[PDB]
Amino acid sequence: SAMWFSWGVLLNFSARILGMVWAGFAMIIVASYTANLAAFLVLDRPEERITGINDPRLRNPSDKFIYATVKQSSVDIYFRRQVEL
Amino acid sequence: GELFFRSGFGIGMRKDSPWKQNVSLSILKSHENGFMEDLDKTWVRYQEC
Amino acid sequence: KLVTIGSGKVFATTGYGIAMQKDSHWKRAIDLALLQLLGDGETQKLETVWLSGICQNEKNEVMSSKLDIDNMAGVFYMLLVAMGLALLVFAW
Amino acid sequence: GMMGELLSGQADMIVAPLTINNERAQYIEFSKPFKYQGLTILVKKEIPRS
Ligand SMILES: *[C@@H]1O[C@H](CO)[C@@H](O[C@@H]2O[C@H](CO)[C@@H](O)[C@H](O)[C@H]2NC(C)=O)[C@H](O)[C@H]1NC(C)=O
Repeated sequence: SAMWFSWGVLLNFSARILGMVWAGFAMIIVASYTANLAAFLVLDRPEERITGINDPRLRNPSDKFIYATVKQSSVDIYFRRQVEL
Repeated sequence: GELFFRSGFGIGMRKDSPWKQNVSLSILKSHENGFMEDLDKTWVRYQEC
Repeated sequence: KLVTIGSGKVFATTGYGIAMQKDSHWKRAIDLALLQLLGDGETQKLETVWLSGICQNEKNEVMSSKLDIDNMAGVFYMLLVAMGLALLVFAW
Repeated sequence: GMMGELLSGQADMIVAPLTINNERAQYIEFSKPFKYQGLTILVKKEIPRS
């Protein structure tokens, strides 16, 4: 009867009015969930690693960031000679 | 919202003068309590929008 | 996951100083040199080198804790309105 | 200006938003700063408006 219509209202006397206002509620909640998820999958983006050599993570070593170069190379000399590195 | 060359407003006087130390101490005391905050509320933080 | 209340905007707003013995003759030269360093931007370089945390202040918009008070309030509003309409139909 | 008036003896104290810097400190002595603030840029909201 009208029970299935309820389930289907989302897609398809005063009982029809109540069904209409309930369908409006259904549409508004679906739009709300859509906007929520759209903001969800946009805002989450971990850039973390900064392209810079001036990144604070590189300047301050920590357990979660491990970085190194080839031993006994030009990079080793370059990092050795500068006292601020 | 940017800022550069952060500096301060102080009170100028001549070379070594009797009022220097007490002026500095009074300013520090006013900073310690809320007097400078009261002045900021009265003159700077009163906005119309 | 740590943030400060605003940014130190209603508080004592003092500064770090170099303590010296009273009547020391180093005070004039030290204050002049500190003012020169502050004006030249070397102090800003030091702040960049040392007082710099993860990226910037990391506003990061909404990291977590989704807020949807408008949606639930509207939900309850519609349910109450519907039940009131049903009660009005009962009245007739 | 105010620096010249103070140094010439016309005044005994400058009670004004006078910025502390090394150029002025070589000739006069400032108190501890009663305000902390930097330089900034003033503009308008859009060409006419949003
Ligand atoms: C600066 O403030 C100090 C506060 O200690 C003043 O020193 C006192 O001055 C009164 C003047 O009547 C004397 O009776 C006290 O014996 C002083 N005490 C000390 C510890 O010095 C000082 O006079 C003030 N200077 C100026 C120029 O106002």
